[PDB]
Amino acid sequence: LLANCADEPIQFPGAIQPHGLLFTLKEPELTILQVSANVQSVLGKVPDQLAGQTLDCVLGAGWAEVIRSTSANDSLVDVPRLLMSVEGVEFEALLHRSQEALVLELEIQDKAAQAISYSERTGNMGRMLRQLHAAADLQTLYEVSVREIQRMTGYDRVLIYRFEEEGHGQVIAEASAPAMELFNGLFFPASDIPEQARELYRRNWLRIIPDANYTPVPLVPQLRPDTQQQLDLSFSTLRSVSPIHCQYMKNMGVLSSMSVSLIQGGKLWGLISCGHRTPLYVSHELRSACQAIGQVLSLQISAMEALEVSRQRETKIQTLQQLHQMMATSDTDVFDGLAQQPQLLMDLVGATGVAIIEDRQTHCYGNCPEPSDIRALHTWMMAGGEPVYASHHLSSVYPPGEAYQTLASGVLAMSLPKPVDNGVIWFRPEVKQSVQWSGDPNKPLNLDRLQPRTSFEIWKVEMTGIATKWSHGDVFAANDLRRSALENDLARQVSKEQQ
Amino acid sequence: VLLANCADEPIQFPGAIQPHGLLFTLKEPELTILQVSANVQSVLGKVPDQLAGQTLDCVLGAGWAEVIRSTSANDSLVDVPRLLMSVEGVEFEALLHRSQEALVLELEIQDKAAQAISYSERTGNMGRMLRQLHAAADLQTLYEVSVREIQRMTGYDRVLIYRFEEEGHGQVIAEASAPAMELFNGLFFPASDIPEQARELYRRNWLRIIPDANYTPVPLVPQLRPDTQQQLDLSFSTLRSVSPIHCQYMKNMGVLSSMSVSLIQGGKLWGLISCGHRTPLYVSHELRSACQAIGQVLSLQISAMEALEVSRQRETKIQTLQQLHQMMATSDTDVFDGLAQQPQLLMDLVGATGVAIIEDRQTHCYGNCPEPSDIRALHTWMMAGGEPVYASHHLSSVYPPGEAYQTLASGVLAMSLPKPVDNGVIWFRPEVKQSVQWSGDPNKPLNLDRLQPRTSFEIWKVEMTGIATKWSHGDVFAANDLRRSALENDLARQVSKEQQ
Ligand SMILES: *C/C=C1/C(=C/c2[nH]c(/C=C3[NH+]=C(/C=C4\NC(=O)C(C=C)=C4C)C(C)=C\3CCC(=O)O)c(CCC(=O)O)c2C)NC(=O)[C@H]1C
Ligand SMILES: *C/C=C1/C(=C/c2[nH]c(/C=C3[NH+]=C(/C=C4\NC(=O)C(C=C)=C4C)C(C)=C\3CCC(=O)O)c(CCC(=O)O)c2C)NC(=O)[C@H]1C
Repeated sequence: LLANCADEPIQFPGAIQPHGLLFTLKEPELTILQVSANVQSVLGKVPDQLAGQTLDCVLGAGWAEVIRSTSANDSLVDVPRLLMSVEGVEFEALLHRSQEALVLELEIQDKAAQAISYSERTGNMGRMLRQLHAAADLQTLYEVSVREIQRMTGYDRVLIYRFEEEGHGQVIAEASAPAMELFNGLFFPASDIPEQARELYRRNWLRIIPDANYTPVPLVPQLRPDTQQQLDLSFSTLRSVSPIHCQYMKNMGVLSSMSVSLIQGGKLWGLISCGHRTPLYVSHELRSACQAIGQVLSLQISAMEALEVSRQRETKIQTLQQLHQMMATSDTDVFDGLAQQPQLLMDLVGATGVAIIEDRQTHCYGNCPEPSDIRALHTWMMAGGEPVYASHHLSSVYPPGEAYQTLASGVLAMSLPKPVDNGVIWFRPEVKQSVQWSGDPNKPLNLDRLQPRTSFEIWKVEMTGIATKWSHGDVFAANDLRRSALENDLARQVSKEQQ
Repeated sequence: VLLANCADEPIQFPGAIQPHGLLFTLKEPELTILQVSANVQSVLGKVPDQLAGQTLDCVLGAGWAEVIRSTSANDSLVDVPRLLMSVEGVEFEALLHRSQEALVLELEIQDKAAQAISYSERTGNMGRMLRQLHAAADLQTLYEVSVREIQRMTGYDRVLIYRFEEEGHGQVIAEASAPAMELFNGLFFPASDIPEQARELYRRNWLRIIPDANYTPVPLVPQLRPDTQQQLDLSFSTLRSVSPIHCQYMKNMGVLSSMSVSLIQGGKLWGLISCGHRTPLYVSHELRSACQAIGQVLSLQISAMEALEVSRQRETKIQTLQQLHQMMATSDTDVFDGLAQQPQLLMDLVGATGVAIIEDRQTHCYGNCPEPSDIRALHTWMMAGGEPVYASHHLSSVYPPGEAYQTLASGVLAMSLPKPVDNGVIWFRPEVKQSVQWSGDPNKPLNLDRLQPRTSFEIWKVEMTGIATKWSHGDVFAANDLRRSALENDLARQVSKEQQ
């Protein structure tokens, strides 16, 4: 029943939001296949008679000719601005193709939207990129990015919601209006954004919901007279959203949303979420500018993540070189010579326990668990086959790890690729962390049709059995130590065979 | 030595500024004038000699001096907004920085043509430009759209993407030229065009503009600051006189205006977005900053797609690497012998036409292989460096005895296991005859007379021999992965042999 949250066909809602008009048409002659029901009020045209008719009937001859010229022999990926005044109401036109048919969306521009101009709100664009490149911290990047986005959009709340591996996400940047609830640092259940929503947003990197009280406007005819199926509004900005999400936004107290998908290597790294207490529409030009800001944000995040990884590598290079020098001139087994100086090995990874296993002898330094427990863990670790392994919560993946979770809640293990059972394990003790959640972690939904949770208060969750995160430099140091041990061990076996 | 004189001039201390602006180096607290450019005798009509030890209120007015004082007070001078002033009826754009405990303020003179140009329309397609940059799937597309946008905003006839090489010389990879204008696409340029001093300066200052090449430098009076009795360091000053040799070089090219943005990748001068105009024309500082931001985005996207290409090569070589690893694991012989069991797969792993496998006084050659003695001499030379892997596209350049077999093996990709036993795998690529294009005389960078830039700018063919096809990033990745697999398998075999 929880999994029902990821079963709705969001790609085929059969309706569009009332803030615009939709026209799915045949490509060559621009004959109308289906039209949204909103044309009974806007432009005053009956949607039933608008079947198998050219765009000239409703949109006028000149605008239809312009659309025909634009869509002819074009990939529809570099279409310029298209603003039309159709019976005195202004529309911004976007073109794409769903299934061998031309889908055209007319976003209705109100007087407030017309007053807003793309020049002044994007005048500080170059200064914003200069600040982005000049920022030396990720927090500075987030702060200036959400500040600029709030400046152009004008929304009360702007969030940077980064997703985790399991699905749930965390807010890391917050820019809120006065007397407005703060979600900085709060974790949210994965049910807020289902797998279907994430999959859709991996392709469409821009979504806007001006109002949460809107009544969806159905598409007539519902079935296309081409394949007798439902129109795929996957890349359509004029797509009705699930009513559960509207109720969720109402429960949060916001009535307008605007999200830009952040993509890093084809994965939904995070979302630039936005929130307004009152309905308000954002022009498509500003939305595209925010999308470009999001792509630049992802690029700079990747750049500084690589910078941090290289900084950790540089600060661990000296320790790695010292350990390599000790290993090369020990004349004993590689891990024995490594264990000759235990404190240096400890500070190489910053762990409080060292366990070195070499063919039925295990040596423990510092805060070390029971040797039998470490042996059982080690024989479990070789089953995966990975040369190195890092785990910040051993009890989560290793059920018998709860007994010694107070002593060893973080395990960083690395072993040489030889039949002899050998390896090096670093243990980090548990740190008691009160993770902050927005609402009930154990009650994501008010089971009644699914209903979003009404309560949005901060809950403390004392998450036990989790140690300090292993940094990228930590696993880099483990891998470099493994490589040095490989080289030195090969040298020793070759020399021993020679002599 | 005399050629090295190209990298000895003190460009950071020219002692003069270009006439298209005004310079004011001042004391920080009271904004008292330390030195002022000599151009104030014509602009604003002030004697530069009497303007010593005087506040900015004397020349710049009370309100503008107060604004500058407020801006420079308790500020890092890295986020200063626009500063436009109308000083005795002529407009200036003000830039602030600090050289040595003193406030350096540059007033770029904005002409009527510059005033007519607005930052809105020329940057209206900014978001579309970034969308095109991110949507481009090829480096050539990136270069094309980048130079197209930069030419659109700047209006210059020629725009070049000049990427530097390791040795200093660079190559143009993007070209956007006006009709009836000479093309430099694909041409190589000698390293003497941009000396080491210029590269070092541009590594810090990522924006340079020279509106005119016939300008007479305007000296700074007093020449020596009455603080340390030294010369003012105009390293980060846009109003800095350039070397006359560079002006003569630009005149020889036929251009009278230049505009370059430094491209930085990991703290290194990857390349320059060079520009060229046949007539003098000034570009406002706002458009120059926008072009600088475009250059930084260009570098970021270049790095992104370079990583993408490296990962694509890794992916397309993963299957071959896995097959070779499977063959290595179940051979029961020596690692390189089992590797040599299938020579064609090893060849197509790196796309080389010669394979040489060395294992303890036996060398096995497959395909186009040199003389075994030559390969042995090369191999004993290779272990001297100590690098686990080595890639060379021109062996004769670094290995003098490699000219004998340059027709057969001009590219060497070698990888060896870290053991006392002399073992290794070498891949040989044959020489490909390439006619490198140079702009002018490669053997005569300068017309030795003071150094004089070369007058001739015609295309010269240079048949560069002894150079094989470049080893790709995927090539060295495959070599390193093969080395790692050989390391793991060899350790397993020695451990098993010791056990039994
Ligand atoms: C089990 C079903 C539920 C549900 C489904 C659902 N939700 C969306 C859309 C979104 N939900 C979002 C979540 C947040 N908005 C915020 O402001 C914050 C944090 C402060 C969170 C975690 C977001 C960002 C979206 C995207 C839309 C937007 O607001 O821009 C969908 C997708 C609907 C569609 O695209 O048509 C679905 C199916 N959400 C729940 O919470 C439960 C009740
Ligand atoms: C041995 C001395 C010489 C000399 C010195 C020199 N040159 C510069 C400045 C530049 N030279 C550049 C070269 C090019 N411009 C182009 O258009 C092309 C290709 C089509 C090339 C290779 C460039 C780009 C610069 C930077 C300035 C600019 O044009 O934007 C300096 C630096 C002077 C200063 O910064 O004050 C110096 C010392 N150049 C020679 O060719 C010889 C004669």
